Amino acid sequence: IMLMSAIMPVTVAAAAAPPGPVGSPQAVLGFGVLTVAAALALRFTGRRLG
Amino acid sequence: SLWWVTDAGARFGVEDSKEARDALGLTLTPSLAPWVALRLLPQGPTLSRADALVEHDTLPMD
Amino acid sequence: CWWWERTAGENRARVRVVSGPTIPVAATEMNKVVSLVKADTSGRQADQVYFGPDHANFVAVTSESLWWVTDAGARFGVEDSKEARDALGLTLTPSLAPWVALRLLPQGPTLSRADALVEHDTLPMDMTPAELVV
Amino acid sequence: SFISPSGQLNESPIIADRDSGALYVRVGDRLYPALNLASARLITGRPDNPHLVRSSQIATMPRGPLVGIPGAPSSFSPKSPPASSWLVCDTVATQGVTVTVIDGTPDLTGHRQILSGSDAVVLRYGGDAWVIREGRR
Amino acid sequence: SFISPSGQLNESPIIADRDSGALYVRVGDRLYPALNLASARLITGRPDNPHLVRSSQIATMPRGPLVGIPGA
Amino acid sequence: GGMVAMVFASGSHVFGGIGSIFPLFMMVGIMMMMFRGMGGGQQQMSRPKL
Amino acid sequence: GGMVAMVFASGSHVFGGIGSIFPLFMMVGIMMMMFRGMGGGQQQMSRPKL
Amino acid sequence: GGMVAMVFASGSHVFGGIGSIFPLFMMVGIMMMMFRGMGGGQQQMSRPKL
Amino acid sequence: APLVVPQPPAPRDMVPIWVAAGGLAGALLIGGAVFGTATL
Amino acid sequence: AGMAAAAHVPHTIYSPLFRKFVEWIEYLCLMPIFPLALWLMNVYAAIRYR
Repeated sequence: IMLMSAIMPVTVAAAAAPPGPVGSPQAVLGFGVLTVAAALALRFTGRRLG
Repeated sequence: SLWWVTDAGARFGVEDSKEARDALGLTLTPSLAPWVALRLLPQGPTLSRADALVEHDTLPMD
Repeated sequence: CWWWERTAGENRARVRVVSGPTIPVAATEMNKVVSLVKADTSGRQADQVYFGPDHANFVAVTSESLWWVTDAGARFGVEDSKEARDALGLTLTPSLAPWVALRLLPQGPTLSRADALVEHDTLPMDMTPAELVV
Repeated sequence: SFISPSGQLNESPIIADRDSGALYVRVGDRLYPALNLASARLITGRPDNPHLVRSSQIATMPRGPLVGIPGAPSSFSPKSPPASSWLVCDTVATQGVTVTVIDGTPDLTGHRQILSGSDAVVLRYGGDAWVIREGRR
Repeated sequence: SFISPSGQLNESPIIADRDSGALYVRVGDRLYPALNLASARLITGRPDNPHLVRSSQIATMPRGPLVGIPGA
Repeated sequence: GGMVAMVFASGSHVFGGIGSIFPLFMMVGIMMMMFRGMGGGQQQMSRPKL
Repeated sequence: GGMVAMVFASGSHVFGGIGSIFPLFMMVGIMMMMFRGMGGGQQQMSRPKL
Repeated sequence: GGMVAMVFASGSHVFGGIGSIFPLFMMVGIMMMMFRGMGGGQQQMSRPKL
Repeated sequence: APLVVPQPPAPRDMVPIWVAAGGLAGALLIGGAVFGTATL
Repeated sequence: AGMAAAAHVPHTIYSPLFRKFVEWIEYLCLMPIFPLALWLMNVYAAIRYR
């Protein structure tokens, strides 16, 4: 539960980094880091596969 | 008299002669119009076979 | 005929004189000389123009000035600025030509962006035109 | 190559450069660049439309100076409606007016209405005041 | 598309009528008939060639008076 | 088909009726000659049976 | 050959010179199928099985 | 062929398209009967085998 | 008479695009390294 | 990428459907050479405009 909860703050932190009004460029790296974080946690934890 | 009205708003006159009518492709019956309304559009040069048989080096710009 | 000849980068052109029974064009091409209208009756303008093989369209003259010559024999001035060049194309470097010859072709208005930006309902008529004979 | 060879030129007297869109007209054996389609028809005498030709062919034919009427119309499409309708309109600002000419059937929807019956309107011209009704001033 | 060619409007600003050859130039949301290719390039700022467009398409957009340098 | 088309573009238009009978009959001959070569036998070991 | 003769009598003269390459290759292509080709039912042996 | 040719000499020229379909299809029927006539096979005697 | 051209539109900002493109470059390279090294 | 492929390929298993796929890449590469070389030499344009 603790590990899973940590991915959200890390994700929005990266998504908000680009300057100016929010739009297309925020989504590119926002969902990117979310993709890598989940895939990475899965291999080394080996649990909660679903 | 016969006239042609372009999409851009200008009006051009057509000489009523068999050769001018057929060259442009206006062998057809024209629609009526009143002078009070038609006179308000700007008038261009006249269309006639004699006027077009001329050569120019370059055009002026008054 | 007076002849001017030059190779790119040479400091000076070669000037020569030629004579013969007919203008120096092959008999196979003799039939495509252009005959100008010549509205200027003074001796300052040519009667005919011919464009041979390997002719030049975009030309510069001796501070330098740029001119564009049409196949119909008319010359137009072109602005030196980036806007005018970039819009028409003409990015390549122009060929050289001598003013004593180039001035013989009739002149049109210069192609400047600043004067193209105009509207008209009707255009002015051309005085002193010439007959087209069939 | 057999279905469409290179030598088939002179199919019609009005030709256009397939690449540059330029318009040319043929007289005798020469090609003259024309100012517009209207003057190309009148010079030739045929009610045709330009035929597209490959730019490599037109460079082999002798030139000539420009020809035609400058600024003449560039497209023709005769039309005949069932009835002819024209309107002259005046609209006043709020000390200033603009004049509009309408050709065709008007749109009478909304509050627009014919000035029939006892309806009227009053306007000024040349110092005098004029009352409009029954289609007269 | 090969049997009976046609065309459609795109981003390009210099267009011509598929069957009448007339030259038009777009300025904002409005089409202006242009006197020649030279002034059309000069006005728009793009060194390019005219794009052939279906004649029934050109009729739907608004117009304006003639533009350019005569005889260029 | 190319040989036939090439003749029409020349304007001879000799085909139609009397003429068309030659290419019409000739077309059948090719199909028989290639069909005859494939009709050499009948047995199957197709994926659905294997 | 009849088609070529029929067009030549008609006067098209389109097949003269290089134009003749169409009738020529067809005649050769027919020749390969009729004389060589492949064996029938009584000739089960062939390069792929031998 | 004789029956067909005699009509052209009279100038009625009724054949072509609509009309030609009868003689065209009728010709196939004759070939189809001679084929059944040469029926059978597999005897395989021949001068080169003897 | 003179022609009224429309005012030209301002060009889009390149800084947000470059950091966003750099963001994926960074994230994928970082994630790949921990995956690859663990194979050893 | 070449060194990466050289180091990992000798110690992994690949199913027949993939091994059969790399074989066909060779043939797909050989086929376009002649059609492309003649295009680069401008031969097709030379012939179409004889």
